[PDB]
Amino acid sequence: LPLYTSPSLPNITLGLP
Amino acid sequence: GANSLSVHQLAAQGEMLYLATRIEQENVINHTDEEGFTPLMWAAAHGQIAVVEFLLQNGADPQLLGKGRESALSLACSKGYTDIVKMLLDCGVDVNEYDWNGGTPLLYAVHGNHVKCVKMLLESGADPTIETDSGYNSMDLAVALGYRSVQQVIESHLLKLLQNIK
Ligand SMILES: [Cl-]
Ligand code: NA
Ligand code: NA
Repeated sequence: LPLYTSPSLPNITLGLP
Repeated sequence: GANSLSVHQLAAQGEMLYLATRIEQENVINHTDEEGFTPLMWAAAHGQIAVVEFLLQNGADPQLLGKGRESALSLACSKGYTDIVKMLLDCGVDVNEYDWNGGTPLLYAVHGNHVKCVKMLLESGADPTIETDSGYNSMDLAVALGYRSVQQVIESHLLKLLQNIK
């Protein structure tokens, strides 16, 4: 079956969102 | 068929023979999905070395970007897929490619604590002074996250590059 893990880049920020 | 895998799935799952069949049947080697991703990006994101190699040998474009300006290189760097990063660099891609977050391949390699990728990127001209949207560069990230070996690699590179400090 298909993989549901679509390509993604993480959140790389520092400090508060 | 209705439940046949897409070209992106064939690449992500390492289904070399079926992928080879599909890209011969239709011009889909660079086909973009609903997020803008190519088969190469799916293969790179899933660490499928043989498929990345096969796609590049068959002329897949490693410079394309997804809707978030994701590149095969940044996807591989974020996951620490050193051999895939090497193949993409050997192709000729932009090592400082920005995405819509201001991320670059080096920033993702630093974030993931992937020292071999960091080394390789720097050797290929990755700029550790490029900043995220929030204004932090690769050095800043390596320090903030406590990734000391990564920090050392970056700092040693900068020391050699800078001509105002010996
Ligand atoms: Cl790899
Ligand atoms: Na090339
Ligand atoms: Na120097």
